[PDB]
Amino acid sequence: VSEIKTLVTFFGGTGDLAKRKLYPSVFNLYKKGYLQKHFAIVGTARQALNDDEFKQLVRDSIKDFTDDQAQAEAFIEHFSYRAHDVTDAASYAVLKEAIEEAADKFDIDGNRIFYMSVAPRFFGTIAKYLKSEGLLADTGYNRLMIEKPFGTSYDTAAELQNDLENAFDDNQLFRINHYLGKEMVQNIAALRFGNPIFDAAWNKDYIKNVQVTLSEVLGVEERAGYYDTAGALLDMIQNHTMQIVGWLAMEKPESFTDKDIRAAKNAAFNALKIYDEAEVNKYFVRAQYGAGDSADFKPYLEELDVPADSKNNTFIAGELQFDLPRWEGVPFYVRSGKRLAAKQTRVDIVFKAGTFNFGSEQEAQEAVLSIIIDPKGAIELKLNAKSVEDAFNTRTIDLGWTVSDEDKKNTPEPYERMIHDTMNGDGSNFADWNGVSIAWKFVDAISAVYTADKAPLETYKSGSMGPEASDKLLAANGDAWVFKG
Amino acid sequence: VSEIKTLVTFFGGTGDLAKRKLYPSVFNLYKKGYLQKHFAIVGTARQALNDDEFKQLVRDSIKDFTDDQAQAEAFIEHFSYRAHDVTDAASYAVLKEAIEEAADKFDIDGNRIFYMSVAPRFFGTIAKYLKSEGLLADTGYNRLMIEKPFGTSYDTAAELQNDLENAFDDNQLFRINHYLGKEMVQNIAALRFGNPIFDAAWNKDYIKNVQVTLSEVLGVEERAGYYDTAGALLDMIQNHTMQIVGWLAMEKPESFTDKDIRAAKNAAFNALKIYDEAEVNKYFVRAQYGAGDSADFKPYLEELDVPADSKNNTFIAGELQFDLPRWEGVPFYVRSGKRLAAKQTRVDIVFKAGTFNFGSEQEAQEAVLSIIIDPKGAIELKLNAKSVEDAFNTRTIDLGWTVSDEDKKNTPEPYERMIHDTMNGDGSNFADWNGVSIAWKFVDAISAVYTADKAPLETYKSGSMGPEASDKLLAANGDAWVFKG
Ligand SMILES: O=P(O)(O)OC[C@H]1O[C@@H](O)[C@H](O)[C@@H](O)[C@@H]1O
Ligand SMILES: O=P(O)(O)OC[C@H]1O[C@@H](O)[C@H](O)[C@@H](O)[C@@H]1O
Ligand SMILES: [Ca+2]
Ligand SMILES: [Ca+2]
Repeated sequence: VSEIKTLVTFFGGTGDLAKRKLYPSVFNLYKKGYLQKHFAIVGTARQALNDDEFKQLVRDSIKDFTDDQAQAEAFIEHFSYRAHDVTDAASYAVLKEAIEEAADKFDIDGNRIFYMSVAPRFFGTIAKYLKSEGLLADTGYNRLMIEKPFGTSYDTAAELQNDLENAFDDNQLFRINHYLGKEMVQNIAALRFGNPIFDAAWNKDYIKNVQVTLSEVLGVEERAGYYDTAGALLDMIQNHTMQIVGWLAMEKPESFTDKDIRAAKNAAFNALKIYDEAEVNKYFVRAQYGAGDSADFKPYLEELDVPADSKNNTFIAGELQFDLPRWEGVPFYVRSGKRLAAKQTRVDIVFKAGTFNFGSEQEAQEAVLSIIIDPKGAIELKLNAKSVEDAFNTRTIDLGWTVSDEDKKNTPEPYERMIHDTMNGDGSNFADWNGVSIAWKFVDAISAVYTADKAPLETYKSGSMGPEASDKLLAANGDAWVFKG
Repeated sequence: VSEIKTLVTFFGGTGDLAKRKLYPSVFNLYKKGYLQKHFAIVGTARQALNDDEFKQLVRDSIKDFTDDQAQAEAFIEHFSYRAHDVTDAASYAVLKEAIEEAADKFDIDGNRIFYMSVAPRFFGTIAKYLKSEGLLADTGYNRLMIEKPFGTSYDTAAELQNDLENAFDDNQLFRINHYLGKEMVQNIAALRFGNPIFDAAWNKDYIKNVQVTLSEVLGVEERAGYYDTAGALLDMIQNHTMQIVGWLAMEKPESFTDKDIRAAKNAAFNALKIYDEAEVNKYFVRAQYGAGDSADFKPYLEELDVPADSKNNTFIAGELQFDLPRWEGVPFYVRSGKRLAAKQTRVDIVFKAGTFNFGSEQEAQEAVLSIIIDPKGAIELKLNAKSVEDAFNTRTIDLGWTVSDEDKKNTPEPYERMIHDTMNGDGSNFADWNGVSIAWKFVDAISAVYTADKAPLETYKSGSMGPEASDKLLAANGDAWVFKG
C-alpha cells in the first residue's frame, strides 16, 4: 500500500475516547500497512506520565485488537507523551519539542494533524497557540480535527469558527461527525449517481417524500446531566440527521471531489427554510418518553440527574423544506429519539405512485428505496408487481440485499475512516462551515420556541416509535413512516 | 365468486392433452367455485364411448386432483360425449344435439367455447362446420380455442386464418400459447407501468439491450420425428419468445384493456425488421447439440428418429431490431435451445452504465432488471453501490425477491389461465393475428436461409449455454448474456 507519512498530536490523550476509539483506530491503520516507518503519535494532557507509563496506556487501549504482540510493540515505539496545560502559552514549547523530536526520530517531513479530544472550552485556545507558539509544520500540511460538539447554537458555533480561522483555513478543519463516517451513509452517492434510473429520478417529479430515521432503543441512562440541555434536537438532529439529509438533498456535482460535493450540498443547505414560532408548531414534534409496559422502562423524569420538571426532548420529528427547483414541494421527514421500538438508522426514498390505470381493485402504490445503515447494512426496494390472483391486480413486493460477513468484517469503524480521511486530506465525509452554520440556524429557530415553551411537549410509551403526533405530521401530506419498528 | 355460465366442447376429448391438462384445469375452475350449476362439457372424438365410459376417462384425468370424491362426482355429471368424425358434415347434427341437450339440461344461455385439441389439419374444417351445421350459439358468445401450432409458416398461418375467419371474427379466436399463460410473464406489465422509475426508463435513453432466454436441459429425447422439421426456431422462438418480446417491446397503451394492449404490442411488431440472407448470418446463430461429457448426453444426430445428416437446429440465438423511436438502436437478444446448462425462462433488461465519474478504479457498470419465470418466479435488480474498501470505489450488488410457497401454490397453471381467460372474453394473454403474422414473417426469412443452407450450423457441448458464436453475437455490440447457467 502507499505509505502515509504523518504525525498526529492527541490533545486529551489519556481520555476515554482516546483509549476506546482513537488509538485502536490508528493501530488498525498500522496493521493494514498504511502507517509504516515515517509516522509518530504524540499524546498530551495535563496529567503527568513518563513515556513508559503512557505506552502502557496505549498498550491496554489496543489489547483487544492485538493478535501479534511483536506487531503491537513495533507500533508502540511510535508513541511519546508530554504533560501539558492547554491554557499555558509557555508550556507549548515543551509540546513543540516533543513533536519536532518525533519528527526527527521518524523522519516525518511536516504533515501534522492536531486532534482535539478535549472539552469544547479548549478548542479555540489550543488553536491560537498551535499557531503562535510555532507548532504548525512549515512543510507538508497542518490539519485540525475538532471533536463534537462544534458549538451549541449558531452564535457559539460562529465564535468557535472565528477563533479557529485565526490559525487555520476552513479546508484544514476536520470536524467529527461519526454518522458521516458510517460505510452505508457513503453508499447514498454511489446508488444515486451510479445508477441512471435513480439519478434521473432523484427529484420532485419522481419522489413523494424522503425519510431519515435515527431510532434508538436506549434511554438517557448514563449521561442525563449533559443530555438535559441538549436533547434529541442537538444530540442527534443538528449533527447526524442534518448531514445525512445533506447527502440526499445535494444537487448533482460537477465531479466527485470533496469541493464539488460540498458545493452541491451547500446548494441545498442555502435553500433550506428556517421556521418561525407558528411553523415550528406546524412542521415539528417534540416529545419525552414516559413509562413503557415494563417497570424497567421508567419515564424520562425518573432518570438519574433529570430535573423533575424537565421539558427536555428525548424525541424529535419534523418536516424539512428545500426551496430548490428539484425539491419543490418534497417533504423531508426526520426523526430521532430514545426508548423507541428498535435501533435503526435508515433512509427511505418514497416515490410517487404511478398514474397508469390497470383496472384492478388495487392500483399502483408508492415504490420505496430503503437504505438501512444501522444495525446491519442493507438495501431494499419496494416495487409494484402482479399479485398471485385470478383477476389481474397489483401488489408491492420487496427486493432485498444485505451485507455479507466479509463486508461486515472488512468495514472500517467511523473513527478509523475519519482519521484516515483527514490524513489523506479528503473532506468528502465532513461537514464544512456552511453546512454546520445552516444546520445551527435551522435548529436555533426550533430551540427558541421550545426554550420559550411556545410549542407542545408530546409524550410516548417507552418502546413505541414516538407520539401519535409524529404520524399525524406525515398524514397531513398524505404520507406515513416506512419503518414501523 | 361470480358464476361462469359457459358450455365447452372438446374436440379431441380422448387425447393425451385433454387428459393431462384440459380436464383437470376445468376441475380446478369448478373447485374454486367459478363453474357451478350452469355449465357443461361435451367431449368428442371419432372413437366411440358411451357416457359411462367417457365419465371414467374424465374421472381418471382428475384423480390426482381429487381430494373429495363427492365433489369429483358432482363435476362429472356435467360431462357428455358423442363419437364423431370432423370431416363428416352430416355427423355434426349429432354433436349439435349433444350441445343443445347439455344447454337445456344445465340451463346455459349460449356462451359456447369450442376447443380444438386435434391435429392442425382439422382446424379449418371443424370451423366451417361449426358455422354451417349450426353449432354456434344464437345468444351469448361463441369462442374458438385453437391449439398449437397456428401454421408452420406465414402462408399456412394466413390460410388457416382465412378458413377460420369464415366462421369467426379474430376477437373470437383464442390461440394457445402457454408461455403467455405463465404468471411471471404477466408481471412484466405490472413492473413496467406500475413503477414510474421503470416506466420512464423503458426506452433507448436508459436501456442498453434486452435479453430473453428460454433455456432447457432436456434433449429432443421423445419427439424427434416432429422436432426434426420444426427445430428451436419454430418450436420455441416463433411462438414463445416472440410473444414475450411483444410484452417488452410494446409501446405504452391508452389503457389496460386487451384492445389497447394489443394495439401497443402491434405498434412494435409492425416496427420489427425482417432480415435477408446476409443479415440472418449477421444477427442470428443456429446450432445443434453434440456430445456433452457424459455418455448419456449423446449428440442430436444419435437421437431416436433423427436423420444421420440432419442440419436441424436444437438451439437458436439472435438479435431483433425495432425501428420504433423508443427502441432505436436497442438490441433485443433471444435464445432458446435444448441440452443447455439449466432450465431457465427469464428476461434481462440491461440498463446503460451511468456516465458520472467518481474517480474510482471501478466506475459505474450496467444495472440489470431480471425477471425469472421458470423454474421458480423471482425478480432481481443489479445495482451500483459502494464497495467495502478504504478507497472510494463502486461495485454491483444484487437485490432479490422470490415467490413464497403461498404464491407458488395459489398460482394457476397456464391451461387453467388460458381457458378461464377465454370464458371471460379476455384476449390480453393471447397473440392476435397481427402478432402471429409478423412473428411468422420474421421467422420465415430466417428459415429460408437455413433451408437453403446459406448460413452456418454451429455446434455445442451438451450442457453448455450454446456455441461460442452466441457470445460473439452480443460482444459485437459490447454486450454479454446476463444468465451464465
Ligand atoms: O448509533 P450510534 O452510532 O451508536 O450512535 C448513537 C449515539 O450517538 C451519539 O452521537 C449521541 O450523543 C448518543 O446519545 C447516541 O447514543
Ligand atoms: O418450459 P415449459 O413451459 O415446460 O415448456 C417447454 C416445452 O414447450 C413446448 O412448447 C415445446 O414444444 C417443447 O419442446 C418444450 O419442451
Ligand atoms: Ca402540507
Ligand atoms: Ca452492431
